[PDB]
Amino acid sequence: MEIPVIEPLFTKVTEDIPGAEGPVFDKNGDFYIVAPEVEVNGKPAGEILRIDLKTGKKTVICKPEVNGYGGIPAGCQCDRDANQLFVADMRLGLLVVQTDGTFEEIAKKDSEGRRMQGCNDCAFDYEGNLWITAPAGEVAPADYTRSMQEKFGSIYCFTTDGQMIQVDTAFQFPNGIAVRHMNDGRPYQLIVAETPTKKLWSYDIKGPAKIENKKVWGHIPGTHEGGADGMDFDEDNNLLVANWGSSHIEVFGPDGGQPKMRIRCPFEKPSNLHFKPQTKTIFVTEHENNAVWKFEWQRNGKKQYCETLKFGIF
Ligand SMILES: [Ca+2]
Ligand SMILES: [Ca+2]
Repeated sequence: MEIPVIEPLFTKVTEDIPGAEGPVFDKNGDFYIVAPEVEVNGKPAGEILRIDLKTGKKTVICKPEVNGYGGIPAGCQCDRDANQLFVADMRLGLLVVQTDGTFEEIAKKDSEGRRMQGCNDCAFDYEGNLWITAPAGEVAPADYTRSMQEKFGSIYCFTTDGQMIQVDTAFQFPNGIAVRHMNDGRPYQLIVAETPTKKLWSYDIKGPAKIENKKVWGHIPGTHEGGADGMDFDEDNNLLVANWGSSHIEVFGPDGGQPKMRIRCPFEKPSNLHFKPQTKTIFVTEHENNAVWKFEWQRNGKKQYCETLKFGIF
């Protein structure tokens, strides 16, 4: 159109990853994907994989389980001060995963003593606070439920001082999440996808675990089943959003509203995305083929927290 559509070349990266999700680079430039929807005997047995970008070969580094309850690991962020992954898990809540495949479960309960909810995606701000979507109901051992039909999905902030703070509730499947920063580095806006309602929500970030000014920020095209899944900013603060079921990734300008551009994908179900540091390359997971691809965007990605320096000067 208007809405203008681009059709970049998609190159295959790897295949056969059930529910392929949470693409992420670590501080060494290794690449990881999660496979939330792997099952064994009809029960969750989701996986965290390292992908060799040269070969497409997959290695399962972690198949998390707590007390026999398998995980549904669905979204990732790399830490800054240690080379470890924070992983949102729909059964287990928030995990911290090492490169050696060992892991720890961070919260059974929130800061107010409520049972933790299962999580789907997360985003670090540059202050090191981790903003997390929680579209599942209570974590294992509670029977699994998810908010695709009913409004019981929540949002958390896991803070630098170790608090797991519930910051909003009553979403119908909160999904992707991203933080906008001022040019100086200050976090100031949180964006949250609400998948089936075809909305992106915004908040003003007033401080760690302090959000206000909830607003319907963006509108996701289409009336397909699905909607916005994963998201990330480019270096100009355009927000790229996988629109699962639509065959497109939407591109929002800084001010939201309607997409300014769409990216046609050669598949119906883009799920999540991530830039390779220092490049224009976006890795995309998708659920039509349960596979991972890459394509070239117009500019580099916005730096993730793990690309910033604790002891930087400028
Ligand atoms: Ca997701
Ligand atoms: Ca991402």
